[PDB]
Amino acid sequence: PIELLPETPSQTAGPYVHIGLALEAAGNPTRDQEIWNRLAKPDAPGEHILLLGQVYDGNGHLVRDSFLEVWQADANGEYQDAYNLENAFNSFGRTATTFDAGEWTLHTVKPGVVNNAAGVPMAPHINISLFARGINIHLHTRLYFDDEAQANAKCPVLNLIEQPQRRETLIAKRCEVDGKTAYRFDIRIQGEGETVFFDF
Amino acid sequence: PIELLPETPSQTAGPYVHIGLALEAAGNPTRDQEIWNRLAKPDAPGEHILLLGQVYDGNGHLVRDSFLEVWQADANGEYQDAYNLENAFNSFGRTATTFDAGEWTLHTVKPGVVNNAAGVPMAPHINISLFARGINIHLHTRLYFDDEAQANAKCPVLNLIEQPQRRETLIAKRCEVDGKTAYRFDIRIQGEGETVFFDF
Amino acid sequence: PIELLPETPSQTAGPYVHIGLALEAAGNPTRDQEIWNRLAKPDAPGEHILLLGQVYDGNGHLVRDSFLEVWQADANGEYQDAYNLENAFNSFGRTATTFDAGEWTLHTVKPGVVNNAAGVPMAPHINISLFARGINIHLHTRLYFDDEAQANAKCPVLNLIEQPQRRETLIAKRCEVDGKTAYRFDIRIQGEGETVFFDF
Amino acid sequence: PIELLPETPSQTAGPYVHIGLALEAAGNPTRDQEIWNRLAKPDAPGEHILLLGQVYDGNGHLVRDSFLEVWQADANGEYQDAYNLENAFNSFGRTATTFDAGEWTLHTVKPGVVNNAAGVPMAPHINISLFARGINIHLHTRLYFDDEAQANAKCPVLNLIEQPQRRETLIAKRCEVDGKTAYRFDIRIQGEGETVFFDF
Amino acid sequence: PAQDNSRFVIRDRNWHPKALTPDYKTSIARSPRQALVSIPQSISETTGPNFSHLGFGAHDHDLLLNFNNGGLPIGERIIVAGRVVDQYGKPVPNTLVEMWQANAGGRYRHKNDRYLAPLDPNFGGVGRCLTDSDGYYSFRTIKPGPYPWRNGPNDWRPAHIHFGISGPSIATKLITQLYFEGDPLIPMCPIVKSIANPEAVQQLIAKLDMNNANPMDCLAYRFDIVLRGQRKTHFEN
Amino acid sequence: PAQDNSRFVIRDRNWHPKALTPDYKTSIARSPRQALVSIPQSISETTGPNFSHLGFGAHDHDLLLNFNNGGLPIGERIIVAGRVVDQYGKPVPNTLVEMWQANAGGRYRHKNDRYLAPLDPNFGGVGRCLTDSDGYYSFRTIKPGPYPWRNGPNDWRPAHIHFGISGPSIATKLITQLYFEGDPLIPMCPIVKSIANPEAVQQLIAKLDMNNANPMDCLAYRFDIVLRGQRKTHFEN
Amino acid sequence: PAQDNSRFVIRDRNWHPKALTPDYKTSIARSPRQALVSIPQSISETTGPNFSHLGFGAHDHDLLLNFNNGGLPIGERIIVAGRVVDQYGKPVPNTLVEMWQANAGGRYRHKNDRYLAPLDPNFGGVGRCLTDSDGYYSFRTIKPGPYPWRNGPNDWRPAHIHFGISGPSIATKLITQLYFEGDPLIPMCPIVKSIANPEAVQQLIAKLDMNNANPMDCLAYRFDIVLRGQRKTHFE
Ligand SMILES: Oc1ccc(F)cc1O
Ligand SMILES: Oc1ccc(F)cc1O
Ligand SMILES: Oc1ccc(F)cc1O
Ligand SMILES: Oc1ccc(F)cc1O
Ligand SMILES: Oc1ccc(F)cc1O
Ligand SMILES: Oc1ccc(F)cc1O
Ligand SMILES: Oc1ccc(F)cc1O
Ligand SMILES: Oc1ccc(F)cc1O
Ligand SMILES: Oc1ccc(F)cc1O
Ligand SMILES: Oc1ccc(F)cc1O
Ligand SMILES: Oc1ccc(F)cc1O
Ligand SMILES: Oc1ccc(F)cc1O
Ligand SMILES: Oc1ccc(F)cc1O
Ligand SMILES: Oc1ccc(F)cc1O
Ligand SMILES: Oc1ccc(F)cc1O
Ligand SMILES: Oc1ccc(F)cc1O
Ligand SMILES: Oc1ccc(F)cc1O
Ligand SMILES: [Cl-]
Ligand SMILES: [Fe+3]
Ligand SMILES: [Fe+3]
Ligand SMILES: [Fe+3]
Ligand SMILES: [Fe+3]
Repeated sequence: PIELLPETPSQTAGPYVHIGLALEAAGNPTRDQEIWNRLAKPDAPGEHILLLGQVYDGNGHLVRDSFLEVWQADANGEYQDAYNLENAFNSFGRTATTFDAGEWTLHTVKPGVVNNAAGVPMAPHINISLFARGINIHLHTRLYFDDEAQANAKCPVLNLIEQPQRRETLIAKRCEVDGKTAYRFDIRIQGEGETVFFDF
Repeated sequence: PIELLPETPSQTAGPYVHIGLALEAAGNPTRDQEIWNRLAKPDAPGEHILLLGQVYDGNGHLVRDSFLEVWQADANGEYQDAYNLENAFNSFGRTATTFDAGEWTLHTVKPGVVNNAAGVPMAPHINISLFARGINIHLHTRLYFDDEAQANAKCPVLNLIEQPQRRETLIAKRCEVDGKTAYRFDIRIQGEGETVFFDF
Repeated sequence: PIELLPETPSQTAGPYVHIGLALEAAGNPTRDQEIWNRLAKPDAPGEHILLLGQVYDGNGHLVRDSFLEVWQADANGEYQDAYNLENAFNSFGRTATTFDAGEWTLHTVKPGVVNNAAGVPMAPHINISLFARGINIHLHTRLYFDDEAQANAKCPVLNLIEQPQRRETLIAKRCEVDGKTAYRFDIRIQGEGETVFFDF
Repeated sequence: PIELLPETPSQTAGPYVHIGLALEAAGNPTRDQEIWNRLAKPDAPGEHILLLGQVYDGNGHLVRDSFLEVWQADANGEYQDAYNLENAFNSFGRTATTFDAGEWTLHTVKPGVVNNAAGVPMAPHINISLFARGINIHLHTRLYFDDEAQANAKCPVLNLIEQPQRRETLIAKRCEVDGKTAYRFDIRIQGEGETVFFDF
Repeated sequence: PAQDNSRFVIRDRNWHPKALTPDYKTSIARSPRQALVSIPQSISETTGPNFSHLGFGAHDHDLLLNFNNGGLPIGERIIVAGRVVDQYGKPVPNTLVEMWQANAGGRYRHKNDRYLAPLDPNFGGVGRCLTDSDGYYSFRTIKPGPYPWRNGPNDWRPAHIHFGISGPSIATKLITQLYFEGDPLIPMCPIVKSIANPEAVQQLIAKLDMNNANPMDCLAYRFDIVLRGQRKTHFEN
Repeated sequence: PAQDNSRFVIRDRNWHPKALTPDYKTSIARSPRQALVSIPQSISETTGPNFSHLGFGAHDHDLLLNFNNGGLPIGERIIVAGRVVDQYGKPVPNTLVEMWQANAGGRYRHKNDRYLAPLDPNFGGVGRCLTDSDGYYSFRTIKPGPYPWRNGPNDWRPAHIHFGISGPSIATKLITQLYFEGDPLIPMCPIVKSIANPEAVQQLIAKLDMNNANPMDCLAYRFDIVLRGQRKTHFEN
Repeated sequence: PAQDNSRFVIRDRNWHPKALTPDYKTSIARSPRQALVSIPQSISETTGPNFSHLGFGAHDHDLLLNFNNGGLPIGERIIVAGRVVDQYGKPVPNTLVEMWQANAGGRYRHKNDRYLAPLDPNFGGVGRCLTDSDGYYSFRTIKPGPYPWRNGPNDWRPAHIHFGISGPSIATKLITQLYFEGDPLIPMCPIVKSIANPEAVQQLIAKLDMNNANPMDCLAYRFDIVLRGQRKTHFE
């Protein structure tokens, strides 16, 4: 058969990933422009939300050195790829778990609906890539919202997960964090309640 | 050493096993004569019983596409190998899980006692082979009966299972289905309560 | 792919073929029973006919050392494989060209119609195999009759010859030889008027 | 020495070439636009002519499944390469032998004179490529005109054919078809009168 | 009734595929995590059904004719034939061989197949027959197409026919798959590669068999099947 | 109008099949017995049609849709794609590629095909397209079946698609056939073996191309075509 | 207005390291035990951030100058350069390449690194740059030292630089590690050996590149990166 050039193989991001990609968390000085966890300035259109979560290993223990990259549509369901700290909204961001509590946070707006390649609407989602020491190739998942039940039930991506019990792992839980609308999204890498991870 | 011809290697029966071996269940027309799940004509000697069960994967989810082959003695402890739809009793049958409920059923008689090769009586049992999508080589097990406790405790095959807790996995539970004597035999392929599987 | 044992390869019958297969023509004594050119005794049912012919090479010259084997149905269209000099009719015979004139002769009856494997009637024919010095593997042909025009036109074997001009090469010419009904069938191995040869 | 990439090797066009390149002739529907045998609209400049011919194999039998491609200058000696069904004239066309009669036809104009690479005028000619079942690589030839004898005698391409007798094979015979000026160009692939075929 | 009169050579479970083969994703949750428990052969294991008295239809072995809805199936006409023998080389006569497959485009006639390649109105995809007195079986069918499946994001099964063979006992019963000589999908398939030993995979590849073809009609493939060796008991008790 | 602006590398007629290849029986009477006459390239040979202004239908390259009589064809859905280049490696843009083939069962939609395998009411078997500015072409089709033919008494063509390619001149025009990776019929075919050099035959074998497949939809094969090298004239006259 | 206008060749997850590679001990509890769920590509997967207008400092790619606290870092001065292409051999222009590494003695400037080799007051260990219009990137740095880690009882990472590459979409984003030609630690490392195919490991080994060296100044290493092949959609 036809064989292309092989892809460069992945390796773990390792325990000191933050020195390269999350400078503050390493205990180091930062540069003038950094890619981080506030996707929306206060003036961006849409419902402003806080997202937060913790990451668990197969023994139920916190992964305190996790690094997450996120990619989401704006409130109108359009992806904004022109990354610029001047923008009211960026579709891309990064966050990391703090070493004491293990919690990551993201400040963004709730994404609008985007259609899949066949023209079928997907439920509102945030695309997540998870990196960490011990993770040899990053894990892809999606964060959906528990207040979008009607949309979630019809999502052509959620419906590719064979078991409804497993679909539940991708639904973030609405709450309030010091007065602001928030959603909690825990990831369990392994074992009971294991989060669905995707290949594409 | 002496090497014989190698056996042809097994492969999974696959999700569409029914089109070859359970035609009705595939949604298809059947042929004049099919090998299926009623082992006993109404006037066959012995105690008429219904067997039923569900099959679970390692996540506790129903295996809705499993296919079972059974082999049992008749009520007089004789194996009837000359398969014929006109027989009062066939020692062989086939069944499959329904896709909705994941439940298989078998109509038969309680088998009589047969001796092992050393002349030691075995407890009444049905030999089962389990096939399915995801199962690369079929799994062998035995169904024994919870109302044969005295015989079960002395069975030379049950006694080869080192742990009593594991022996319990092979004991079907007497119950009633539409008022008729029945035994339920659930199979757990993996994990807690994993059913004993044999090699011979 | 699957490969069987290879067939023993052919070789030319060579110039002295008659010592083995045509003892009289070599100038040698014959044995008590020989296979030769009179397929029918006078009492055999059917139309008694003489067949004769000459064999030509690619330069138009007589092949004087040709050996022919023939196989034909009896008058009722049945092949008689039990060869016996006592029989009124044998389906099999041998002949050879004389070294001075180059002519072979056969005494037989006109064969009846036989159906091909699809049940379609073939025109009356004699199957011929031609051997000689210089012929590395024997050549297969058929002799049909010019007084069977209606049948010949419908023969499923003749119709596999793409060109009508080439079909004409297999039609023997009715004549009379000292008072008896005869047919002449010349074979041209090569060149102008080249006789159709078959593979099967 | 220097070796370039090898050319993809030719194969026979095969008996069913018409389904790809002569759709009507296969017995099939045609597409909106097809490349076929009318090179000139009625008002194209020059002398309108019909070309026709038959193709013979080495046994003198018609090749009923042959396919021809033609390339000729227009009346002013210009090659019109921008193929378009709306052109007054196309220098390119295709034709095929009818299966009944084995005859191909082309409607065109008499081509004007074009010079060879050394500036020497060539006699008026049509370039022909012949394809068919049994022809492993197409055969190139040229059709010249019998009423251009003075030009033909001086043609630097005809003069590369060593024997005058062979040059005669490339000269089409003026005739009339339904009262209209025509030239007949029969091709003999093999044997007596074998048509000259070119390599370039 | 059946008698315990023989023993069957122990299976090589490193020649067969293992249960847990994670590139075949569905195997992960459908494989045991405890060891198989070995038991001696008894009459329960060394006997099994014989199907000599099963009523076969005239066309049960001929998939060209056994789903006839007004015409012939579209696709590559083939005979699939071979011999069933045991590991000692002895023929296995009067044994049940069953087969099932997709149509020429890789579509199965099953309500759970969501591949959108069309059904063939004259093709069903099931056959059965009983080996003759010398161990030989024969089917006529069309060559199945490959088809895509939701394992990895671009996984395709090679063209294959599923087979089930009863043999003389429940100890010999086998389900397997036949693949076709030269198919470039074979080395890429995680189900094929559930078999760790490439020499074992070679045993599942049917060979083009020109000698068994019907000219101007159909090609042929040969697929021989080897069941566990059967021997008499000796020196027991 | 066209100009003489280039020369084309001379063909290797020992790489191509020779005319007389007697195992391919029809070649015996349809091969010349006189030598080809070599002639220098002139404008007559170094020019040819360009088909940029030919009107192509929307589905001309898509055999799944271009003979639509109520449904999809039955058979193995495939993309056949590749690049047309010359012997110097330069792409051949805006060139006509035509193809024709049998259906999934080896039946051609032609009144002279007497093979009794059925026609597919939704399959025609013809496509065309024009290479893009970088030399690439693409068709979508079903994989054709092998089929039997009256050469020897049990001869079968491997699965194949016939191709015609115009190129920049009548000197470059080529008809050939594409065969499929691994097909065991390839080494057995007297038409394939009209090509004496096995390395040349390898150039006609399309390779499975998983990177170009559409998951859950269709497979893909790659077939690159090399036409005669084109160079500028130099030092002439 | 990011548009879905391409597809990315499916990853070979037998070329990449598998998740569960137990000799790399931390992978045991941080690897899934359920299969990944395959999904078709949509605009969500086939788009991603473009960093053309991220504001890069003058020395962001130069680790010899970007942590200047009174002088030059101690260690082997090297240029690390290469081309980012996709599997079809097409350059990947204007893409973000980030890197991080230990100092010459194997010490990271991170609060969690308890290896007792000293920090270098003039070395930070982070760089970034955008590939040029032809897919090329270049950094200047010092060669990192190997360092010991608590896996087995005497395990040492080969000298390495961590790399992150964005590429045209979230489907192409990759984190990997660069190793150095000839380092005898490479075949002994359980992280390297998370990659089962030794030919894949070879793709991570940077080659000494004397042609790119500055005489009397610094050596150079070449590290080319291959991202997933990108093609246009067809027949969808
Ligand atoms: O279809 C579903 C989607 C999300 C979920 F949590 C459960 C479902 O059954
Ligand atoms: O010997 C036993 C047999 C069956 C069972 F369930 C438990 C036992 O201890
Ligand atoms: O069909 C034919 C049969 C015999 C013959 F001589 C000529 C024919 O055209
Ligand atoms: O020079 C010639 C040209 C054409 C032809 F037919 C004969 C010739 O001698
Ligand atoms: O428990 C198990 C774990 C891994 C394996 F390969 C087989 C097992 O039975
Ligand atoms: O006594 C036995 C116990 C277990 C086994 F697998 C074989 C035996 O012969
Ligand atoms: O007694 C036996 C002999 C051979 C064998 F394979 C199994 C047995 O239980
Ligand atoms: O998406 C498709 C996949 C296979 C097929 F036959 C038709 C389709 O529309
Ligand atoms: O286990 C295997 C089996 C067949 C093959 F081609 C490759 C494998 O790795
Ligand atoms: O006349 C010929 C004879 C044999 C051959 F191979 C080629 C010829 O041109
Ligand atoms: O003058 C020529 C004559 C014949 C040929 F093939 C090439 C030439 O250049
Ligand atoms: O002048 C020429 C140069 C090269 C070539 F291949 C043919 C020619 O006629
Ligand atoms: O003889 C036959 C050959 C091929 C076919 F499809 C049908 C037939 O009846
Ligand atoms: O000429 C040949 C070409 C291909 C092949 F496989 C065998 C041959 O003899
Ligand atoms: O559950 C698993 C078990 C073993 C393995 F290699 C991968 C798995 O996902
Ligand atoms: O329909 C699909 C489902 C899963 C996948 F990975 C790809 C598909 O095209
Ligand atoms: O439509 C697709 C095409 C190629 C691919 F790799 C993934 C897709 O979802
Ligand atoms: Cl410091
Ligand atoms: Fe590190
Ligand atoms: Fe299947
Ligand atoms: Fe001799
Ligand atoms: Fe063909």
